[PDB]
Amino acid sequence: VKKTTQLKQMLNSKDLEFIMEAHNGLSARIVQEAGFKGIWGSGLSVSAQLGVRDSNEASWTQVVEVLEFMSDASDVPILLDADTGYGNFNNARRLVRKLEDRGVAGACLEDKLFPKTNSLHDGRAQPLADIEEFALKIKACKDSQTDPDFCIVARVEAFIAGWGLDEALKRAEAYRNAGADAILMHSKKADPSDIEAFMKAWNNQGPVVIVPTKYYKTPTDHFRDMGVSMVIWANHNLRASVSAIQQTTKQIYDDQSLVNVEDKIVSVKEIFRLQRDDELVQAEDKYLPKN
Amino acid sequence: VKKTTQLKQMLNSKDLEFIMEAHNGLSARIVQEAGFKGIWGSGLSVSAQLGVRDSNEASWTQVVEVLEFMSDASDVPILLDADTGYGNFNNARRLVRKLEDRGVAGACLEDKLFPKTNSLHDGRAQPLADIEEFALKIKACKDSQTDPDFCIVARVEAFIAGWGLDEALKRAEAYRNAGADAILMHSKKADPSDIEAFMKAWNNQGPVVIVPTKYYKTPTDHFRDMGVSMVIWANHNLRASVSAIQQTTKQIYDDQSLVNVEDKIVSVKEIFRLQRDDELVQAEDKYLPKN
Amino acid sequence: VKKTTQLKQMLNSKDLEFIMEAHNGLSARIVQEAGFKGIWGSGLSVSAQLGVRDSNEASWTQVVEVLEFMSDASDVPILLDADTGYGNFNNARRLVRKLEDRGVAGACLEDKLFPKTNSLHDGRAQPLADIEEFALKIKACKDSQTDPDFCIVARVEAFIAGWGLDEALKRAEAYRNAGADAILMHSKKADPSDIEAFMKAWNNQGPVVIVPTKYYKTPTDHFRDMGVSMVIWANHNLRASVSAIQQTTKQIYDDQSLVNVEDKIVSVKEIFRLQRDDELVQAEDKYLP
Amino acid sequence: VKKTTQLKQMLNSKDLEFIMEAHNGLSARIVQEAGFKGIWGSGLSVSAQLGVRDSNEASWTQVVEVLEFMSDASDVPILLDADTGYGNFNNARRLVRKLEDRGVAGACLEDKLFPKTNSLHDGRAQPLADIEEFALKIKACKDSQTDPDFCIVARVEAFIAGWGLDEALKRAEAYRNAGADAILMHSKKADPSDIEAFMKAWNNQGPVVIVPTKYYKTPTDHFRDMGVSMVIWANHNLRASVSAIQQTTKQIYDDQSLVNVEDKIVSVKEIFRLQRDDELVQAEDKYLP
Ligand SMILES: O=C([O-])C(=O)[O-]
Ligand SMILES: O=C([O-])C(=O)[O-]
Ligand SMILES: O=C([O-])C(=O)[O-]
Ligand SMILES: O=C([O-])C(=O)[O-]
Ligand SMILES: [Mg+2]
Ligand SMILES: [Mg+2]
Ligand SMILES: [Mg+2]
Ligand SMILES: [Mg+2]
Repeated sequence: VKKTTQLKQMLNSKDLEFIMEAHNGLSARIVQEAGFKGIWGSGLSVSAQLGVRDSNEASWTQVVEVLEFMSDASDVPILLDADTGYGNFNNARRLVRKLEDRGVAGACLEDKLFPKTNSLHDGRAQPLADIEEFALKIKACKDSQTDPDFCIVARVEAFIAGWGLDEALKRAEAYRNAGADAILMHSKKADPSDIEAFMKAWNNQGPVVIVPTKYYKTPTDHFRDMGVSMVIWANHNLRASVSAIQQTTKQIYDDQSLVNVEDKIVSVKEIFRLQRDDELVQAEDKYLPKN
Repeated sequence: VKKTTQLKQMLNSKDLEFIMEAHNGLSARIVQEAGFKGIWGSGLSVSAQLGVRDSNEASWTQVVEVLEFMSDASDVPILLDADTGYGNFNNARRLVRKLEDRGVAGACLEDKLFPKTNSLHDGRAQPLADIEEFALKIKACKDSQTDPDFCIVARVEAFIAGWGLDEALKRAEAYRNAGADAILMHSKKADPSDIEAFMKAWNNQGPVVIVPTKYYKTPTDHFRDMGVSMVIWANHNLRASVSAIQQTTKQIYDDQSLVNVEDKIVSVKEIFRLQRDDELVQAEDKYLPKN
Repeated sequence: VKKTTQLKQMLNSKDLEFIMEAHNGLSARIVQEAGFKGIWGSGLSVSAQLGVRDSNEASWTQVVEVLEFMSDASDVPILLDADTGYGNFNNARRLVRKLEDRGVAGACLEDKLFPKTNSLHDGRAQPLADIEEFALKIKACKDSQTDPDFCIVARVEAFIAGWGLDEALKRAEAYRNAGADAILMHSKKADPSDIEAFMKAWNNQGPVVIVPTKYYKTPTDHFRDMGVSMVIWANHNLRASVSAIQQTTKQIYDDQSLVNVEDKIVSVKEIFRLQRDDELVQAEDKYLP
Repeated sequence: VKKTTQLKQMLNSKDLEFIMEAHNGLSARIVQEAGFKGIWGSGLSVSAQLGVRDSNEASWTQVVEVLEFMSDASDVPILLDADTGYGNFNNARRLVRKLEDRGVAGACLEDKLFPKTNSLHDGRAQPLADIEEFALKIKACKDSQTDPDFCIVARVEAFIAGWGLDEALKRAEAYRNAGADAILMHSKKADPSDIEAFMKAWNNQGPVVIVPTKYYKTPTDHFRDMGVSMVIWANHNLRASVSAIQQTTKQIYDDQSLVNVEDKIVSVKEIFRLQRDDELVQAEDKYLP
């Protein structure tokens, strides 16, 4: 069934669902083959892989293109981390159109200003979007959809910006009232206190998504206990990939030889396998003169 | 000094030089920080990361764009693996122009047909380009350069295609006579016999580059002994990166928790560090109203 | 209604249908407003507007992005002139999937080699693709489409390459048998004799498309009499735009004033209307708090 | 000679210089052939030709790729109309580095918010950027260029936004002090009174650029008398091209024939000449074995 429908069911299941980050077509295929039911198109990981910062440096179409290759390499839905929507309601609704066309399942937008600053920094400025304004941006995206199953997740940055539960709840309520398919409540505390607080006051008004990067020590069953609908593992493949490349590059640099890595890395045939080279081999058998 | 000049010196040093593969801006930065003096813009790794095959599926401008992000993230030269030049002499000379503009240091072109098939496959067809034709393609690229230090490496695929030393030498001689900055002699044997054979007959007519992926057991000092000018570690960061992502994704998938990977992967701050987030922090200090 | 279907109906209709060249989003929208039921995404015109040659210099993705903007600005189908398919069957089938996703209604592939040379050149070598290979490339595109109505037009360049009816017919038959939704029979003659001979020998095996650029004085009812399914007006909007820009630029350059061009060009409000600025105005009243 | 230098000489010259709007590689090459010494990479015209609005819908990289093709097709400098810089100082400085790499000679940034609205609209809100912030954005672009001759033009939208000379002058002075190579003072009046008043109060602090679109009946020598350094013909080639396409399409649509357009548009050989096909012919004799 449609990737959009797959993601919507997930956001709406009372069951706790999990999406894993991917940041390129290769990693999207890997996450798929692992069994994950959804993919998180991480804004940080996509910017990082390109070698730029997570501050809207690469253009929205450069992001979308990375996402197109990812969509093509995967059968499970991708929820794009669309930052603040790359501009106003009009830039956001144009983004949704391009997203739908590429097979991307949903877009997550955070209530800050363009260009944004990664939520994980401390001390940095985290100005928030006006509430009525942001809600209308959420509504324009929903209003503008062609496929009714496409998802719009509204990310509340109130705790991240030093505001309280009061603000967090007003904005979550507003975004939900504007048609958001789920609310992503964010927090950068090493514990889940902001989340516990929010979930308690929310009174299960709608599905809630969380990103436990900072409070990763919290047992997952606690999230189930709170009634969270989905958890996003945000940037670990990007992070694992950097450890590997630094370790590998240093070893080859030091040895001036491949002997100490050849057996610690996937083979060339595994690469060809993940690129689905065999399919092409079938196709050439069928579409090229035998002689 | 120019990245082009840096690469040219390397190809011309009698000293054995080493370039390491990178396939995105993040990995190009990592290879740089490791001490490598050059980067191999692997056609396989760039296609693989995008989730496609190494058969000219992504367009040449999609490849060039990945390469632009890589160039921007690095101070050392990048030698692009330009497949067969993405078409005829005209498609190749247009490519050189775009390459020079992006700060890419050189392009390597192999003597096969567009679209190509990865040299590492066995049994697959590996038709070779006509010799006079290919040589003229090499000359048009050199002829068409603006920066005289830009490098054109001619990759001979004769051994790869099942031909002998005789063919390999005629084509190497032709490509060198056409102005190539070095000849990349290829082989997929688990030993360096084709290379030993070629080096013996070449009589050090010009610089020779090799890719020891398949005969990786050969001691590097043997290459020095043969008078090889450069060695290319072709696809190991891509390969290390896939092992890491598969391992990481499987662990999180199984645990439904981050506990068993958080300490096995680079931190978020290391990510911010490789994106040079601090530079931006300086810049905002300088270009944004304090209040 | 659906673009691929609209284009497939036109190729299959008994009546002579017409599509007009557009080369950017603006020209596609003008073509639609004029009433044309389809657009020819001219390779010559897309390459020319970019300032490059009709020699596969711009990549296939740069062509596809121009086409995406064109598709976004129109409701009628666009038939892309996809040269030789930008490489082999695999390059063609990847292109078909991207075109379907961007809303393009079909692709037209010609039986020459990558990179190609424009058909209108006199004396330029026009090496033809092997018949079997090209027919397998057509079948590949057909086998790979996900919209059953997406069309694939196979263009025969035999007459263009200096060959005869024999070659042209063998080629057209192979491609049709491969599954082409229509055959584009090409000729650079100032008369329609190559087309007449082909139409006679064809026995109406399937829909035929033609491009009267060089034999334009031929009365259009004659094409109808021949059973021709579609005519393409191939590069006239591009050519008209160059005349217009060349004139306006010269005028302003000479006068160092706009007084003599201001009354001869459309108003800025017309540009806004063509850009659909009123739709933004309506969205802004809903969504700008 | 070098494009950035050529553009910097024009801004600094005492004489009234002129640049003409181009919106794609083809129009840039025509503009150059006409003799113009520089090109205005119009935001309105680039967006319009794509079929989208002048509201930062196309991304900044899509605009930059149109500009790259334009730059590749011309020897004279292009001044890009870069709207508000496509975001904050960081988005502007990244854009400057890409423009330098693609051969673009300079950027023109206006003191409004991202995403912007075209200045010519009547009644549309035109919220201005904070003076200090915008001045720091200009300084950032200046601090970040690697070619010292690359130009940065700061556009003052005060009059456009409904403000007075006071606001317009404070803004122009801040930006100039920030390092702008020239100030573009804008007005949508049918007369040049806003420009006259500004020029009087300016005391020739630095080069001023103007865009006479709405006050075009003003005699050009009057701008010279005012000490104006450069005039931009902002959207006339785009507007001329729409008139031409609209006419040609209608004609062909009505006639279902090319006989009445064939004699009114440039030849296919002219398109080849503009594409520089003869250069390919010369390369093919050297390099095609
Ligand atoms: O960018 C990301 O991964 C995020 O915001 O979670
Ligand atoms: O693509 C590659 O890495 C190669 O050819 O070595
Ligand atoms: O490019 C074109 O317009 C053609 O081939 O007809
Ligand atoms: O977009 C344009 O042409 C302008 O602002 O002048
Ligand atoms: Mg993010
Ligand atoms: Mg390769
Ligand atoms: Mg064509
Ligand atoms: Mg503008």
